[PDB]
Amino acid sequence: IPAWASGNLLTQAIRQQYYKPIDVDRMYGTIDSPKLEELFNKS
Amino acid sequence: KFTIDDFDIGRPLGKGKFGNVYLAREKQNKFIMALKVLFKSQLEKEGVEHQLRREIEIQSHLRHPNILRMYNYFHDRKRIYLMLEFAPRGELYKELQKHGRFDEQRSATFMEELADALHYCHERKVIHRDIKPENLLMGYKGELKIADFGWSVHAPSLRRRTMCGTLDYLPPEMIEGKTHDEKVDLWCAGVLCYEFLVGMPPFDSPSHTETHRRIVNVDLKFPPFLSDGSKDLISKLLRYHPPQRLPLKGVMEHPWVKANSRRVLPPVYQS
Ligand SMILES: Cc1cc(Nc2cc(N3CCN(C)CC3)nc(Sc3ccc(NC(=O)C4CC4)cc3)n2)[nH]n1
Repeated sequence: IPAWASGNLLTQAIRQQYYKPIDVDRMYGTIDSPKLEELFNKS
Repeated sequence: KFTIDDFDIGRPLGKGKFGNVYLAREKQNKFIMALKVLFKSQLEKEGVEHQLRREIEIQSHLRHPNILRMYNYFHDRKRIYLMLEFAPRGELYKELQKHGRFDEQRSATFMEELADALHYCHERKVIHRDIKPENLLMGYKGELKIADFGWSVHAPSLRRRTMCGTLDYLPPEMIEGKTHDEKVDLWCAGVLCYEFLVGMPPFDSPSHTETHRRIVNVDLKFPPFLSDGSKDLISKLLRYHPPQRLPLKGVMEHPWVKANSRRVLPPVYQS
């Protein structure tokens, strides 16, 4: 397990994320997604 | 579009029937999330492709503080990846098992959060149909997150016929082979409140036919330690007739909920 994913390094990052939430709608929700039809087809 | 190389994989969070969930960090924003990984061949062999497509369609279009967020999804040659909100406090069912039962404050808070999330769904004609502790996760401050939408349906006009959910949580109308509607979630909320406060579901029995019998008779037997307020709410949700069940707004407004809930809304972005 990498350092960031355990103990208080994780706790710290998680706390920061709760109190300083990023714009997930813009950061992730705007980025293209595969068509649900294509999910079992070529990648 | 995203790729698996865009993420630092931290550790497995849980095993699944179709693939594992991992704690992951998106590299460019150093943002911590969960990655559910599904195998394309296994899904095809089991014939659950349209089933998974339906779950993704529903969950990916829901945005509520008490519904586990699906940020996006991607695929490669062998795998489908779901980018999910990380719920730092984990499985609600593990916490219930650990404590045996929740106190009134804990339970009332969960009920307000559940009712708010379910109201959001019903506003959009989504019926959940499998509310139980095992399908709920907990956020950084212990906030309920509806996590699993496996029995969920978008039902804009037609009443439903599918028997689904979990034995102890089944509403009378499902057992009796009637059509059902969104009011099934009201019933399950009442069973959930009971299980929170007591630590066992209300119609617990050694056999499936005895459980069925208790449900359709609404054979509710309240333990003596329950407050009048909690019994009032449970009683108002566990009504045989769906139209008589306390509406979700009614749950949020119930005096026992108002008096006991310590619900906190998470911080929002943040212009
Ligand atoms: C998906 C997800 C899960 C989480 N959070 C967690 C957190 C967790 N923890 C391990 C135990 N400590 C005490 C708390 C953190 N253990 C699991 S184990 C687990 C695995 C999968 C699911 N849920 C699903 O797969 C949902 C999408 C259908 C829930 C819990 N999941 N955030 N997001």
